[PDB]
Amino acid sequence: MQFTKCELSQLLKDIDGYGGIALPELICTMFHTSGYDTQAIVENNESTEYGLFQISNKLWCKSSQVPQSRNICDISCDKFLDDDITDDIMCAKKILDIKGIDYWLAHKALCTEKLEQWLC
Ligand SMILES: [Ca+2]
Repeated sequence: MQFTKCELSQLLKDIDGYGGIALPELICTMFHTSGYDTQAIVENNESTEYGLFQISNKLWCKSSQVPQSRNICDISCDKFLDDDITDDIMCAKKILDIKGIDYWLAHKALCTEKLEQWLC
């Protein structure tokens, strides 16, 4: 599923403030990693990040690439490529509670200040 920035801002209204993340920070990361496409994948040599929230199989979900993964979200990574971002949000909240905003922002400085362009 492909979303617009406004569609997605409405679906994610609830996660705003969760664990200290701001919705526009999220939308910034999403624009750059998926173009708001729930089927996006970003590959690294060892691991892969899936879907809108770019959730890694290194730790967070089960995938044949990384059979040793801790699978902290107790879910197949395939669920992060479907059209239902509900499970993705569940796992992103776990990420926020365990790792925090750094998961998305530590290496995406542009999405940590001057964020007016991400408002609907
Ligand atoms: Ca999903």
